[PDB]
Amino acid sequence: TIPHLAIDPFSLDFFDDPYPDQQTLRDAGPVVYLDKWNVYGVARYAEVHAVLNDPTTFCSSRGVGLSDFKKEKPWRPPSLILEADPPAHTRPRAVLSKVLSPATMKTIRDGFAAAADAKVDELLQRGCIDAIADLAEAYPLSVFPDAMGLKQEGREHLLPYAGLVFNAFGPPNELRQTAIERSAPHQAYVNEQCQRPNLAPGGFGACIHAFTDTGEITPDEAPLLVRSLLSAGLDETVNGIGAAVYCLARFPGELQRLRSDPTLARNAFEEAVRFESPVQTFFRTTTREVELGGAVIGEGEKVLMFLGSANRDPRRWSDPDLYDITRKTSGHVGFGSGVHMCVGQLVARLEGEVMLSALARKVAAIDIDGPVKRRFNNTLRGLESLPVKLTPA
Ligand code: HEM
Ligand SMILES: [Cl-]
Repeated sequence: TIPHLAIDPFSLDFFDDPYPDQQTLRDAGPVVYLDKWNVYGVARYAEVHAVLNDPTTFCSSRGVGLSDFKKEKPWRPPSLILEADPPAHTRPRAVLSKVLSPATMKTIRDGFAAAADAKVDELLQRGCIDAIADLAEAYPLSVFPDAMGLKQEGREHLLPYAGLVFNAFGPPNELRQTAIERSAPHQAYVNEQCQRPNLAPGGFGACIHAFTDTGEITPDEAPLLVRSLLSAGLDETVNGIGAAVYCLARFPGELQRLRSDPTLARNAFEEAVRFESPVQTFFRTTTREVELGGAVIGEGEKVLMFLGSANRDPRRWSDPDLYDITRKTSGHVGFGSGVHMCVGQLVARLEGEVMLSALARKVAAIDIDGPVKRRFNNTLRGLESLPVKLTPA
């Protein structure tokens, strides 16, 4: 009663144009089996949302990648937050919630906004820039590592470690194996910077250690929690910002709208997160036999949630493939949903908004002026290079 499909959602051919295959996955049925990897898939909005919000049956403590931690050893010690279920998840989640709090956003908003304005003006002096290297990547690298309190030495390891994390959620294909193999220098840099003497006071990493006084986390838990913030955050925001510029380049009406009302910058970024879904997929593992979309799934089965597909499901979204900066994005699952919803979402929206605000106020046109290249990752969708010509306002 369950349709078996041969689509490999982690194949380069898939990454290059996933949307036809995502309609095939949605329309085949509410639950599919992927014979290439022996996992269940859900690609419609309603089932993805249901799985995300049913953590006791669809757990994360057995890994949110293909690998099942009950069967194989994780390639690194499990995240205390992403790879945990309630109640073990609860206290590290509260710490990160507070470290990346609304109140915290007040402390960094002016520095983050200033860097974004400065960068767009710098790029407007240039003309043809790569919207990935020069902007999507350059801007987050100029604000987040400082906000973490990271030292200068070794930052060259930061993007490699992020790309490795998200490749590692994937199946054991060449992308994953290449990433994991000879990754020890990236792991060694990160693990060393998770130690308290290495984190500048007042930054995110030092504030995590300062919570060890409260009884919420123990001193030995703090370095792994800091690791979360050296794992998440950078790559997804990079891809999301690069996607926004791309959409603003491909939908010029929406740039003109945003120019006429820069207070749309925040929803413009949220809509870019829905439209691109920089985090395409996460896994759950079933804790029991469960009925989902009429199919009975056994215990200990991997379930692949297509977040990006769920964000373009026409059963939920009008004109899902159109970028609409006045769309009401509420309910999109590009940040997840339920107990695990992105705890770093205020930092991403902040970086995204202030960059889109900078563009809204200083830029009149964004014209693609060179070969566009995709960046391939088992979990993340984003561009490798986007040559554009910025016309000053
Ligand atoms: C556009 C940017 C981002 C996207 C698309 C994104 C995506 C996601 C998603 C889909 C989840 C839920 C994972 C799951 O349910 O298994 C998640 C959780 C998480 N995110 Fe983000 N994220 C972004 C930015 C950030 C930032 C800026 C940070 C840190 C400052 C961050 C840190 C985390 C952490 C630590 C978790 C684990 C939360 C938990 O398990 O409760 N992310 N992210
Ligand atoms: Cl590590």
